[PDB]
Amino acid sequence: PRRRVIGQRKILPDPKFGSELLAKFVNILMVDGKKSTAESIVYSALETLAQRSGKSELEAFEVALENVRPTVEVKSRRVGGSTYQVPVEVRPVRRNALAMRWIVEAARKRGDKSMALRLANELSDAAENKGTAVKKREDVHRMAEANKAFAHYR
Amino acid sequence: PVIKVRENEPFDVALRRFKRSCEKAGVLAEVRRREFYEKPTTERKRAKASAVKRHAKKLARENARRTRLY
Amino acid sequence: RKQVSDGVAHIHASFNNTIVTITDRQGNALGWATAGGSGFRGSRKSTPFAAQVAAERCADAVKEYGIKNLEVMVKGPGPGRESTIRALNAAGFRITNITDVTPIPHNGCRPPKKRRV
RNA sequence: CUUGAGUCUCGUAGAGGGGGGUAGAAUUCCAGGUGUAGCGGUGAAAUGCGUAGAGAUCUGGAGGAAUACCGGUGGCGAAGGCGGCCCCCUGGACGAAGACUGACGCUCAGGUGCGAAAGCGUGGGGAGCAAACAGGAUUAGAUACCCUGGUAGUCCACGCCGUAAACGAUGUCGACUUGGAGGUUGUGCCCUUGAGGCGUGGCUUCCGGAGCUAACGCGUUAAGUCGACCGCCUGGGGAGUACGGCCGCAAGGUUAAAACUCAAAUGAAUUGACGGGGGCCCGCACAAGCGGUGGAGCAUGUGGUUUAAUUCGAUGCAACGCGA
Ligand SMILES: [Mg+2]
Ligand SMILES: [Mg+2]
Ligand SMILES: [Mg+2]
Ligand SMILES: [Mg+2]
Ligand SMILES: [Mg+2]
Ligand SMILES: [Mg+2]
Ligand SMILES: [Mg+2]
Ligand SMILES: [Mg+2]
Ligand SMILES: [Mg+2]
Ligand SMILES: [Mg+2]
Ligand SMILES: [Mg+2]
Ligand SMILES: [Mg+2]
Ligand SMILES: [Mg+2]
Ligand SMILES: [Mg+2]
Ligand SMILES: [Mg+2]
Ligand SMILES: [Mg+2]
Ligand SMILES: [Mg+2]
Ligand SMILES: [Mg+2]
Ligand SMILES: [Mg+2]
Ligand SMILES: [Mg+2]
Ligand SMILES: [Mg+2]
Ligand SMILES: [Mg+2]
Ligand SMILES: [Mg+2]
Repeated sequence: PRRRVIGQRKILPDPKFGSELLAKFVNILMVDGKKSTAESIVYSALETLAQRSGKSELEAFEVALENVRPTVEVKSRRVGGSTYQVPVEVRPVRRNALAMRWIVEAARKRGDKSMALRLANELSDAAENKGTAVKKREDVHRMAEANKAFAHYR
Repeated sequence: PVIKVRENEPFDVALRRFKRSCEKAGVLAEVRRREFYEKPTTERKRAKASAVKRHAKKLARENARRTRLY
Repeated sequence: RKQVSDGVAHIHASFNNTIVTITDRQGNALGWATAGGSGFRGSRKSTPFAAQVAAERCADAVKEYGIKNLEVMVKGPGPGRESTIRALNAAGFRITNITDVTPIPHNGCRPPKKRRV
């Protein structure tokens, strides 16, 4: 907005693991205000992922996030009448949010049957670093590299 | 704008001196002005405008800006 | 194959392009590089970053000659004019002298006509 | 007769004019060295140039044009105009003290001369730039703007032309009328005690009083108060055109109408609105996001077509599940 530095809104942590990040993921996943359903799906996915990959639900989830967060995105600065795609360093809250968003979209795309199954598969893929959300991040980075000449001349 | 880096002079410092020397010389300005042919009339007109604006601004600041702004 | 230790870096920095040319102190060129050959075209090759990577490329090219000291002669009005020298220093030469050799006439030949844009 | 006008003496500053030398920087080209795939250009490209070795870089050479910094609302000139340094020829302005002539003055129709740039003739010269022209883009088109080239011309000699927003849009000469701040160039005194204090001339920039003006503004360099002489105007268009004359190699210049036609055309300022003006600011205006519509079936309203009738109204946002 023009004249607003509004206060960030309060998100409660999810009951199973007490995690704010996990709560945010659930919110992003949710559709039509159906939170209960979203949390069930997220928990199912986490449980399967933990069983498949290892340590905990939260550690596995974190690993996936680490492989899908973007360091740099691009904006379109339009000053000389034409638009320069400029790179820009993506701040941490955005990095988590964007990564989560990408993961959920990839999961939605994916061909497995249950949503939980798709989510688990996608997360595992992210952890390995051979999935589609990861591909998306790679594409974003590639664009930033291409437009690196317009990095610190905005 | 010749510069020679003295003994124990940092590189950044050397760069700073070089830039300052160039600015003082006025090389970039000269090149930019000599990029295209300014007509003599254009040069005269620009000079006149610069003189008028400078004089007017100075008068306004010193004499006109001697009042209570608030 | 030869070694010289001390070169001159001629940074021709026009508005469109940056040419870097390392030479022996006498005038004979060792290696060169441009933002164009460095992989930038148009809006991208007329930038400081392009000049920097051109400089890096030039340094790499003349690595065979083992050049340690280097004096830089900057020419023209350019987006680099600084990036190139910074890059060269980073690439790791001792910058000894930095000289501007932009050719100003003493009211000589007529320039081309003014662009109407 | 000496107060206007001029002469002589001594200095002063000046891109004033004419002629002839010369210097350095830079562009172009040529030859050679080094060296390798790009250069150039643009909003982005392409034409163009480059592996037949370009661009870059160093050396040498050729040649033409123009004189960075100094450089200034600085200076000089009647105006046009004049810009590196040196010499030769040469015009004017200004100050100082005197001396001299003794109204010799001001203006000027015809006339005469000078008169940017472009243009013309003849002979040179030709680097850069660049009408015309060519190709590439852009575009609906693009006989333009932009890009790459490029010939007259720009330069020199000597002739012509004779015009410009040739403008201060302000004819020349003279006198008189409150001020302030500068620039430049003389000169008198003050110890120049220092770059400095007080005068007195010339040219010059800005601001401003009275007065003037339609207003804008001008304001001791008047657009104020006056005197002499000249030039010019009499509604917009037709028209600075036609015809005639004169001048010109030509392009054209100069002098300069009439019919016909309209009731306006203009100047300055005011209030709005508008601007691909400028500054500041807001709004789900964009941005960041989430979900739709536009595809499908159906509901409903509208346009249309059909009908005997398809009642009438709403119909850019701000009509179209609206009156209903
Ligand atoms: Mg050009
Ligand atoms: Mg003189
Ligand atoms: Mg004079
Ligand atoms: Mg006459
Ligand atoms: Mg001429
Ligand atoms: Mg001729
Ligand atoms: Mg000829
Ligand atoms: Mg040309
Ligand atoms: Mg052209
Ligand atoms: Mg006339
Ligand atoms: Mg004039
Ligand atoms: Mg007139
Ligand atoms: Mg007269
Ligand atoms: Mg005034
Ligand atoms: Mg009439
Ligand atoms: Mg006529
Ligand atoms: Mg006639
Ligand atoms: Mg949006
Ligand atoms: Mg539909
Ligand atoms: Mg339809
Ligand atoms: Mg409708
Ligand atoms: Mg109806
Ligand atoms: Mg109706």
